[PDB]
Amino acid sequence: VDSLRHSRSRLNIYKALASPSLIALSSEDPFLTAFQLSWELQELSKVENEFKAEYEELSHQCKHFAKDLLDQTRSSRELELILNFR
Amino acid sequence: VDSLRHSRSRLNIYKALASPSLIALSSEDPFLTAFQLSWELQELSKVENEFKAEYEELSHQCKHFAKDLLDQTRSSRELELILNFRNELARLKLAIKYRQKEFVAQPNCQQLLASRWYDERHWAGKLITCVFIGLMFPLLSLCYLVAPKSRYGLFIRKPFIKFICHTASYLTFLFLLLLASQHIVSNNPDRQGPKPTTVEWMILPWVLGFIWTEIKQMWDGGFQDYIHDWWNLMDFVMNSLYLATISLKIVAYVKYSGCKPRDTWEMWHPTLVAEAVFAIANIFSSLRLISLFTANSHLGPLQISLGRMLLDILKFLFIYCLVLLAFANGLNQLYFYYENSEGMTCKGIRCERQNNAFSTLFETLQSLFWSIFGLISLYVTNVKADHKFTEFVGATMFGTYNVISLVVLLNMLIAMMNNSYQHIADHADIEWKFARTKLWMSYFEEGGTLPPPFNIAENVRLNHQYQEVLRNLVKRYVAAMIRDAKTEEGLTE
Amino acid sequence: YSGCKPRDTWEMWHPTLVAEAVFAIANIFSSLRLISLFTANSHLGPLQISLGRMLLDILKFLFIYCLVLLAFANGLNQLYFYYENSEGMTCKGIRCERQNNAFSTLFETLQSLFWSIFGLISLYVTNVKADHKFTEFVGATMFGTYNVISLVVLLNMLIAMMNNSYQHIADHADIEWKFARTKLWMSYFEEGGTLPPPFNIAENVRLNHQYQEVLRNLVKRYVAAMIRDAKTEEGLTE
Ligand SMILES: CCCCCC(=O)OC[C@H](COP(=O)(O)O)OC(=O)CCCCC
Ligand SMILES: CCCCCC(=O)OC[C@H](COP(=O)(O)O)OC(=O)CCCCC
Ligand SMILES: O=C1CN(c2cn[nH]c(=O)c2Cl)CCN1CC1CCC(F)(F)CC1
Ligand SMILES: O=C1CN(c2cn[nH]c(=O)c2Cl)CCN1CC1CCC(F)(F)CC1
Ligand SMILES: [Ca+2]
Repeated sequence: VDSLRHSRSRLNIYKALASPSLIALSSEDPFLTAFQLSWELQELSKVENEFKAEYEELSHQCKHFAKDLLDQTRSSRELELILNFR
Repeated sequence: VDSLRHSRSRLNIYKALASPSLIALSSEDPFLTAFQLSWELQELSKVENEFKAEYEELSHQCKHFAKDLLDQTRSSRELELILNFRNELARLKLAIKYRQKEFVAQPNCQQLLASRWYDERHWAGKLITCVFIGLMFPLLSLCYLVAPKSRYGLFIRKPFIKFICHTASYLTFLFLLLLASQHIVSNNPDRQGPKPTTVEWMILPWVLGFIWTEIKQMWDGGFQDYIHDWWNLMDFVMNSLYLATISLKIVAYVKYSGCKPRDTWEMWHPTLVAEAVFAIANIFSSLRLISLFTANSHLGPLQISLGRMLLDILKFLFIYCLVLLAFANGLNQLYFYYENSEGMTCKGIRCERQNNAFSTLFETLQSLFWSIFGLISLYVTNVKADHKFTEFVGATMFGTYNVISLVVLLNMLIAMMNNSYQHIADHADIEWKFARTKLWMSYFEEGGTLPPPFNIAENVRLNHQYQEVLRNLVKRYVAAMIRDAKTEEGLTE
Repeated sequence: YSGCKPRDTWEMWHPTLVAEAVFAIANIFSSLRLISLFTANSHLGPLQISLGRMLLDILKFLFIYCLVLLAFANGLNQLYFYYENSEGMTCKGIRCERQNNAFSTLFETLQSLFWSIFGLISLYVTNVKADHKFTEFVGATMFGTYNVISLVVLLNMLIAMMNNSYQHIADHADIEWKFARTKLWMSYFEEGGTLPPPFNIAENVRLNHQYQEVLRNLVKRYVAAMIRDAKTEEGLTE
């Protein structure tokens, strides 16, 4: 009954979820909740084809957040534990 | 009495008028007073050709102001009221008329257009559903034209279906055209102007329908706003050929009729020119498929970008033609004394054994043109006698022409288009969307509603609410950009 | 079938012939898969990938060119098909020592138009036994127009397209090459293949316990070190 409002609300919510601060505060596994959001946004940027640029950019920032979160390690065994966990 | 002062005063006044703040304060309809100023400045930048850059920039800022003023809406019905105010979407048609590009490539407006277009998946489903309609369009069009009721009559009336039907009709046209040249339906060549064949009958309705559609369109336009689109020019020149073919074929029908061999016909026999003209018409008719691909999403932008690089090539073929003329005029002088033609079976370059190429001016032009693609063998520049000096100077000129026109001039064409592609590609989608929107709006009315084969107070209250909408938009804009974005600029001394 | 019959006197579609042809095409594809081996090198990898990326920038183009080719072939067939000569010639077509009868059939016309790109079609094709020296000119005109369009105006635009796209792609070259190489490596780390094709025929509560500590340390370091420390490095404003 309201296309514009619904679309904009969806975009606002998704931009709210994909912010490094909020992820770091309230989340269990940062790495997963980053991957999931990246994939969901990337695929969703196809069914909606007017706000494509925003969704692509959001996926990209999720990618870079995940990388930088990985980077902050200072121990080999730390890294191996992170990469092995299932 | 004072050119400098007058020109500068004009420029100052026009820059004063085209400022978002002043427009927002003292104006009745922001949207109009933006369009009008944009058009006036754009056209005025042509008669005055010293301050061109300023006028172009001013037109651009007017365009962007109009777009941003549109953007500040937060209600679907708000948007529809804005676009409808003046039988439907009149203001958007006005924007299309005023070449206002950025205003139309707005995501909200695009969603509105898409929703009114599809009117209710994946590529396999879309493929099967798409191909399905073509295998049944004729009876569907029949159902509309005989029983315009809500059983099948509305189904065609939906735009997307109308577009599918017209595409299917055009594909049928090309199929019949391509089938025209089959020896199964080409009973015999040796006949002066025989009666039209079966395929020659089935073509005629499509020609008539296309002619009528172009007549309607030119009646609407009248050589104004109609000729500008190069596709319409192509349609005109492409229709004229078919008309001439019909007339001349009738002439041949009534003058000559016999079973005389094809070989022993004199030049300018009407049937021959009829066939040639028909073939050229076939080429132009088939070549108009490219215009169908603006409706795709992967090819559209690319097609437009190829479209833009033609003033970057036509301004070049001219120089090349000039060089070609100079060199042909040269090489004719050296040779024309050696016109051999001593009982040869053929003559010219268009023969198995090339001979006598550099004899006439026309022949020399032909040789020079074909030399580009390396289809001219070298032993042309040779004479029956042994004057082994002119044979060398001729070869020297020929080589110089080849160097100039294939290593020094063409590479510069490449290095020109290459640089222009970055100037253009930056503005690709903003323009592709405008083209696609024009294509769509061509269908939204009850005007054509038929494939060419089967072609033969009231507003005081509106003003009352519209003004409130305008007040809200201008308030939001003034508060949200010209104030809020000012407090984001870098410091200074 | 089994006999000692001469190779020359075999009818078309003899099974051995199509067998040889299919085997040869299979040989081409089999040999062509070496390029995929070079992602494991360091000097060629990135280059191979970058060539890999420019295929949606060419396939979206061969389509347009094919459309133009179809239009022009459909044109040139109309003009000529009345002159199908075939009066006892030893061969026929363009694939012969003396080219003849090129613009007769639709398929033949398509062949001629395709080969014309590389300049392997001699000019005297557009000529007929009779002396109708008007159609012989219009045919040459169409042929020349096709050559101009498809070799001076359309191909250069392919060049100027890929050229611009290379800078869009090359910026992201190693970040992608490394991913491809890593996938190639991970294809081998398991005890799955372990043989060349010729010779082919509580437990986790403690882990969660330590993993959570690692996560806490990482997130603490990140929050302190970037979203705080890098905020105090931005330029001034009004
Ligand atoms: C690149 C020069 C090589 C010299 C070869 C040579 O001596 O032959 C003369 C050539 C032509 O070759 P011939 O006529 O066969 O002698 O003249 C040029 O094309 C000059 C190009 C002029 C370009 C501006
Ligand atoms: C560059 C024009 C030189 C003129 C040469 C000439 O008169 O010959 C006609 C040429 C073809 O040469 P002939 O058929 O041999 O006459 O027509 C074109 O190719 C036009 C290209 C059309 C390009 C859009
Ligand atoms: O463009 C013309 C011009 N016409 C003429 C007129 N005279 N001669 C012609 O060869 C042609 Cl094509 C009528 C047919 N279309 C195609 C339209 C419907 C199908 C499409 F959406 F793909 C592109 C627009
Ligand atoms: O890629 C194929 C697919 N195969 C088939 C299957 N069927 N037909 C074929 O021609 C081929 Cl090559 C099996 C062989 N490899 C090569 C692999 C090992 C060697 C390499 F690391 F270089 C690249 C990967
Ligand atoms: Ca038209």
